[PDB]
Amino acid sequence: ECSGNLFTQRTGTITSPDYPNPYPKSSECSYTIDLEEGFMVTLQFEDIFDIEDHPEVPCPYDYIKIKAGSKVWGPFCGEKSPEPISTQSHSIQILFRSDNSGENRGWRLSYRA
Ligand SMILES: [Ca+2]
Repeated sequence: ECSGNLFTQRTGTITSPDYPNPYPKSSECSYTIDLEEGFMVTLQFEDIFDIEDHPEVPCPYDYIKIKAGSKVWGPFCGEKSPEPISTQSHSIQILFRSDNSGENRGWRLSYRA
């Protein structure tokens, strides 16, 4: 269970469950950053980024996705750390899902506004 996290503080670090040890199978995590309008969240991935991938199909197993307003970043998977995100928004949703197999260390991000 890792759904429904709500953060109203302007700074923080968020990680996949158990990071940097492997995240659970069948994860459905969600984290919402809810700040006053006018604040603009910037997000950066840190340290090891390792989400299961596939050689031909883009992120079919596990992935992180970020939404703010109408804008969507990702899904992201694999070993490459996504580029930093300037969301231009005060209300961000970070979603992570995993399937029922594999072994990958997950992700770490920090945010500021
Ligand atoms: Ca997996």
